Amino acid sequence: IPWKVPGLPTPIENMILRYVKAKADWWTNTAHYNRERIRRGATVDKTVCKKNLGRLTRLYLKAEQERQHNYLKDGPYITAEEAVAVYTTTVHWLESRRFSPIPFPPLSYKHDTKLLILALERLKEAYSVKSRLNQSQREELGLIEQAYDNPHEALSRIKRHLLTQRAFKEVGIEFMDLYSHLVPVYDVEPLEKITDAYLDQYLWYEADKRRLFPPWIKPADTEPPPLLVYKWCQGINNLQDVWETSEGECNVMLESRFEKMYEKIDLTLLNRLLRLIVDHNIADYMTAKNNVVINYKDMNHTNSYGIIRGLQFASFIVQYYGLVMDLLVLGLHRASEMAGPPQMPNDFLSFQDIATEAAHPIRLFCRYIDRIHIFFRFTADEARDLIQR
Amino acid sequence: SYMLPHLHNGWQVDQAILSEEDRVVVIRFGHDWDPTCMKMDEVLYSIAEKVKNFAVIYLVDITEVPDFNKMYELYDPCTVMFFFRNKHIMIDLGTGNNNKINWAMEDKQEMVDIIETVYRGARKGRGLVVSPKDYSTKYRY
Amino acid sequence: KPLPAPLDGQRKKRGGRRYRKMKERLGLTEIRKQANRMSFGEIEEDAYQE
Amino acid sequence: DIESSLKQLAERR
Amino acid sequence: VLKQNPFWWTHQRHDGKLWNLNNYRTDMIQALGGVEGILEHTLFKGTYFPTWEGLFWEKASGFEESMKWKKLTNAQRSGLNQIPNRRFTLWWSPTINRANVYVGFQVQLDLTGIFMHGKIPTLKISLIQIFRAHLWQKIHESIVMDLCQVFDQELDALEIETVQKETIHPRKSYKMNSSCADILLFASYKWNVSRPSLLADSKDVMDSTTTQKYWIDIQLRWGDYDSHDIERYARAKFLDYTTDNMSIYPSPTGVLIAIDLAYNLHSAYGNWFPGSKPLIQQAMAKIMKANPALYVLRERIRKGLQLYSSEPTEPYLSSQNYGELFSNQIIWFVDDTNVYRVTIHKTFEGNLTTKPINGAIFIFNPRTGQLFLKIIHTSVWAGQKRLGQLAKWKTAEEVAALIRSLPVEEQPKQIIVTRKGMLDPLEVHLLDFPNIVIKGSELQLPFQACLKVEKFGDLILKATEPQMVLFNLYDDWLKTISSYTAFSRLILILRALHVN
Amino acid sequence: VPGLGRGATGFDLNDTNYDEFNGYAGSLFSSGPYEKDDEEADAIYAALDKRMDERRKERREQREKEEIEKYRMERPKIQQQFSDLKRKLAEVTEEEWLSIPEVGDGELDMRKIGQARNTLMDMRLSQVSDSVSGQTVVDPKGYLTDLNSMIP
RNA sequence: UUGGAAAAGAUUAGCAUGGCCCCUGCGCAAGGAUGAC
RNA sequence: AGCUUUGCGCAGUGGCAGUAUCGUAGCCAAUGAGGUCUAUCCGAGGCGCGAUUUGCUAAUUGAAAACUUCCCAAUA
Repeated sequence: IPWKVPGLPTPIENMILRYVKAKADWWTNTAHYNRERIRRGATVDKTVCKKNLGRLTRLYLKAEQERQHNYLKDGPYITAEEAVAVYTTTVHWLESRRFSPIPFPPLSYKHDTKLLILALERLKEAYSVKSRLNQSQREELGLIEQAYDNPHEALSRIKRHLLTQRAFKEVGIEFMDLYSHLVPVYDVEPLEKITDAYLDQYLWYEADKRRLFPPWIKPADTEPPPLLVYKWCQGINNLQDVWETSEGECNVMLESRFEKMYEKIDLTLLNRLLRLIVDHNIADYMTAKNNVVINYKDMNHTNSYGIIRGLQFASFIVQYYGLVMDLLVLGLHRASEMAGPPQMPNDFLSFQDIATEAAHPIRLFCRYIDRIHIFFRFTADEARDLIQR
Repeated sequence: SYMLPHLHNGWQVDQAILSEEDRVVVIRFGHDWDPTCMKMDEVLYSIAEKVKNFAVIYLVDITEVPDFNKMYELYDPCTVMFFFRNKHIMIDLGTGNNNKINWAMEDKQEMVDIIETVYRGARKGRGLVVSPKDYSTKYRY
Repeated sequence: KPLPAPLDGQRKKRGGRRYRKMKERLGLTEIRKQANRMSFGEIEEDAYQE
Repeated sequence: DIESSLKQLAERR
Repeated sequence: VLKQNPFWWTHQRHDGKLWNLNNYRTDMIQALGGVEGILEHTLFKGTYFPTWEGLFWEKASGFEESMKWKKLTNAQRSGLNQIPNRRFTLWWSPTINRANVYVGFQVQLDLTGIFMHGKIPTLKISLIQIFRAHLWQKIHESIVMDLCQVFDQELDALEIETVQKETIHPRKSYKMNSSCADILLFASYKWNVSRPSLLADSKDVMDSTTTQKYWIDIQLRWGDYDSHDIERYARAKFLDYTTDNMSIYPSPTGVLIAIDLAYNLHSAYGNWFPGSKPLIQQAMAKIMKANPALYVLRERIRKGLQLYSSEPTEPYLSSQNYGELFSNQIIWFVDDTNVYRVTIHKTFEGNLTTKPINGAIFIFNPRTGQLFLKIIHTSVWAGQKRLGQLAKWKTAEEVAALIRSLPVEEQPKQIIVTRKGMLDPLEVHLLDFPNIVIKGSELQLPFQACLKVEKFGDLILKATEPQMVLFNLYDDWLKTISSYTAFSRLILILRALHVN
Repeated sequence: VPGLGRGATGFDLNDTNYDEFNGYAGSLFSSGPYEKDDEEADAIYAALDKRMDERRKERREQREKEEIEKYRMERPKIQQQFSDLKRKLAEVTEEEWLSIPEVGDGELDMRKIGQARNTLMDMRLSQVSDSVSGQTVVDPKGYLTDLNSMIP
């Protein structure tokens, strides 16, 4: 917030500005030192931890505001040609999969009541029985009870908000006090949160029905993470000659993550891509919800280049972005072979045929949430060619 | 800074202790040069406008008025002591004694809670107010 | 931003249709049973249900 | 008032 | 959400419980020494609770609500939150107050036998509050007086001349360094001084030693987990007091008793007088059963530890206790099950008439041949914006208020309720008036026949106002037939009315 | 007047004046009892000490002065920090030093290029998106109008 | 009638008062309708 | 002459009492605060503060829970 004292002497203003700059430098250095000590494992207290967390959150908010301002100044990082090529690839992938778009929720959806009840339950589970609840928390609980009282009216209000409310309120931002990797905690408005949760449940159900998310998208209810690791280990050895290095063959499993994948999500590209899958009105509503004014204490900044993880629709958005990224990385032919024919799709970490398993170096690939892992069994000639390249 | 007016004269400080009776009188015997007394003064300034309606905090310099450091034996660099209507209330910190705080309390909430508890104990007349804190340990981990 | 003085109530002399309505609506009487007992002999819930 | 005391404290530190 | 959930893998209600640690709890209970072994290190023995399965612990319910339904400051909230820590320390105090657990810092509680070998402020505060109002000296004096009275009740047959308590200082009932003699009872004869042995011993050995004056002493101890051996410690104390430098007892054949107040035990390993060892044993057993000061201390200790056994409930009135309700204790057979009086009448078309009827409650006293009907207007039960539990609570409150309207001299000593679940709200509403016992009556009497009467039923239908008008349940048997016969006749009449 | 008038009691040996090394501060010999013979003895002792301290005094002093000059490059006093501002700050006139209110009361268009780039990208994508096959659209006008077609 | 030793007032519940909404009797303003040989 | 309107204030009765009653002292406000009907129509409240104050009685805990002396001994 700018400090404007037009009634103050110019030398007084200069002295105040110099003192402010010195104090800001000292505070930044102290916060960096305290964060380093906390990450290393130094001995601190609750007051020191609280002060360091507050200073780090303020610094992160200022840095995010500066990054958003620079993104607006520098424009979209993604070039037009690259964006067009990515959109063409995604369109080709969707057409090959023949994914019917998920329409807007009809007036007489068969499972609308069930989805609304599930969303209300999933939102209520956060509000555990504590000593008390804030006024906003009390209003949220009251709105949840009212929705559980009149499901039809609540669904009508949700639909009206989805089709009309393209400009939401300010979403709060707080940072979880993780010692190593600080993470944000974004709280949406109560009615906005309810609408987002209903939209997310509907989109997840529609995607499951239409098979939008691919099998290699790892986090699912079918396989828990430890069982996912066990299945990956079991299927790695299931490939033909997965260990025979006698002929010089070498197998390389690359474990990588998409750095700043959540942060570097172009809102315009997200709107242009989600419209190919989600309903155009629903996609526009989700894209608009992705743009909000992040408010925290006396600091308020806008968002234009990063999807908010707090929104209930983040799961579908992040899944679609990860699917697009995987299609770019895995390639059209490899993804098609890994997902099998549309009529009889293949299971996870499985190829339609043994010949189709050795059709390319990429054999096994599990696109976790912002964490890739591809197992490549490069032949001797293929490894030599890749090394030469 | 140090907006709290330090009672330079020892007799002036004693009269100030006899001045207010319906609130809490806290005297900071720390010498203003040391950084620990600076942190104590900062903590007092944090609660300067909060506990004002229930307490009256004054600073003190043991070099200016030595009688307080020679009769009450306040040898700590910055010791916080209380006196309510000519009765030095004792805070049950658990540090062996209860005449002073002797610690640079950097938590404003802790100081506010201690002041409130001291006021409640003085109203109840308990010369040894049970401090709602585990001051016997460093309270850090 | 003043701080409320450390003062409490003086004494209790009223009750019933004058102060009982607030204690029945706002501070409504809970179950007060089947939620405060522990049954130190047996174990109702699981070992780590919490 | 407080200016003199502040200056005195500053001059010794 | 700003709360870190360790169960990020799967949900219990979506994937299912992935573990079952109940066997772990059972194994941890058994491997600690079983329930008895676990409680041995705890203060459950001192609570004198002989039911290791019936006792219930008040989880966060020791106070009213620990002032949670209030607007106290942060310091009061912190104190309330730290209050359970004091209770937890007190529960496991014997396992923690042992001199072999902490360093040697033996400190004895003022005017008490609690020798806290250490400095635990929570447990120290709990022990001080447990012994509030000078309990130790009073308990010792009460034990001495009870022993003297028990002896003097039949002292003449036991060859006792004169029993009088010596001049013992108040500080001689808590200082272990210097002891004295509690009872100085003469025997009027050359009482052969038996060998000083444990009362638990069944050996009848008496050395060639005789005297006239025989002394008896009593000591108070708060044994720890390791100091609970009352017999051996008492024998050692008696041996040390025999050759004590300052405990100058008058009779060298002066027995001494010990009380393990912490572990609820008593022993005596002194010179058991011929024929007095069974007397001392019986006196000690009767005291430990019903010692007044010890009972008060045990009650205070149970209250402090947030432990309270489930008190027995009023028994049901079976076919054998059917006539037991006609005694001088006034019984009002409350049966307001039919209070849900409404008219669900199928209208010709469109809907059904949803018109509630004016209800009522039934209060009749077969023990006195009375009948009082309190009618509940349909307006009170309609449009109040509440569920049926609020209506039941209102009915119970109305019953309690009608009981309060009746004089205390005419308050029903028993309140038989036909509704099973109405006993708890009845007790809660009128806990300030506990002179009425809410006894169960499983066999529900046909008291609803009043609602079908030509006069009573028509009045109940149209009684739009709450009326406490009385009536005579018996037609003429109140002044003509026996009260039990009157109740039988009323039951027969009601059964006939309900039959057809 | 002493502090006894307040009726208060207990519950230069200060801890600041004390230390582990060299014990407490101050001189055990009071500065009072001096004289002309004391002046002569002190002068002789100080002359002897200065003579016995001049072995490496010149080189040590020069090196220390050079080190202080070097440290002046990276060790600005808090006072020095605001010294330049405080020097010019005195130029504020009395009216300027009294009107200070209480604290209780061509050009670069950076966003222009970003907006242009975003518009171009959106136009290119829509041109690409115009080639889509079966992208659906639910008209908000119809849905909102037919929303009340099943209301109570 | 005679005679010897000598919590710094708290917890819990109802009842009326009290607060407002209705009426009544009282007192009266400005009026409103009427009887006046 | 009898009655009565806005009803007022007194006294009695009935009911309500956390959303409510009121000050509202901060602010707008008879010189219009507010809008899906009524939009050339309607015309006086709303945002935030704080409580629901006066007494009596029983009980309850405690050794004592309070209103002008007391435990004692052969008699009178």
